[PDB]
Amino acid sequence: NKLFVSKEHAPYTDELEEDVYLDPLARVSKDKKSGSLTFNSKNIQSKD
Amino acid sequence: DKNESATINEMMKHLGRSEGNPVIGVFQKFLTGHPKGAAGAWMMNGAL
Repeated sequence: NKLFVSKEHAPYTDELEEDVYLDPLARVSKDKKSGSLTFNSKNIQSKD
Repeated sequence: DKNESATINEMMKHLGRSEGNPVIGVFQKFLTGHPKGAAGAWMMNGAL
């Protein structure tokens, strides 16, 4: 009984929210620590 | 009014709006009050 699991958190922290909203190339990566998909500051406004 | 002020302010800051050139706010609902659905149609009429 778990096809539905609600998200506790956005993929961005509150600190990075605006930064993610304002970089159209910002994508999400697998957080090594947590295992869930999150936005890393490393990949926001990133030359790569 | 705080959320809106903050999001407009950050739109301008990100697109490098000139320091000392703030947008001038009009708050039409001071006069009309808030008609829910129609709220933005009145604001558009005013903008025009």
